[PDB]
Amino acid sequence: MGVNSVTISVEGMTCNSCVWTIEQQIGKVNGVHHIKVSLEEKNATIIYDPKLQTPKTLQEAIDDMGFDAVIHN
Amino acid sequence: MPKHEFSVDMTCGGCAEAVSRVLNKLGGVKYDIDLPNKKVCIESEHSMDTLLATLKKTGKTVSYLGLE
Ligand SMILES: [Cu+2]
Repeated sequence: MGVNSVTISVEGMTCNSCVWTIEQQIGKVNGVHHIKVSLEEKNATIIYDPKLQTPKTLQEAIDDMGFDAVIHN
Repeated sequence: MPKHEFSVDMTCGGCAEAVSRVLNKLGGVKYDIDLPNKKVCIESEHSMDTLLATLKKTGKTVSYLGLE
């Protein structure tokens, strides 16, 4: 119990505000604790709670858009 | 044919391109994007409210703005 974390190579995100769309859609999935996205290194980092979130649930929240997300911590 | 016009907050080309993959979840849809005008112009036998809800999966200000 306590903070869990993972990295997801969002290979469809890089420009200006695909980046911002992640922080909108992730930040309202109750179990998230801290989101970070890297636009030139083309990846997405997050700290989350294990009672309320999972790496599988992160891959569902990117699938609300159209970005080429693969788990890679 | 039901050519309907919708406008969505395309602050980015990736932020826009997402509309293609969510409309492909419905599949039975025809659509064409204008990145400067911020428009997606659609025709499907599915309802305007199905299309609007599907676009709003992409996390933005989306407004239905009438007919061509
Ligand atoms: Cu972008």
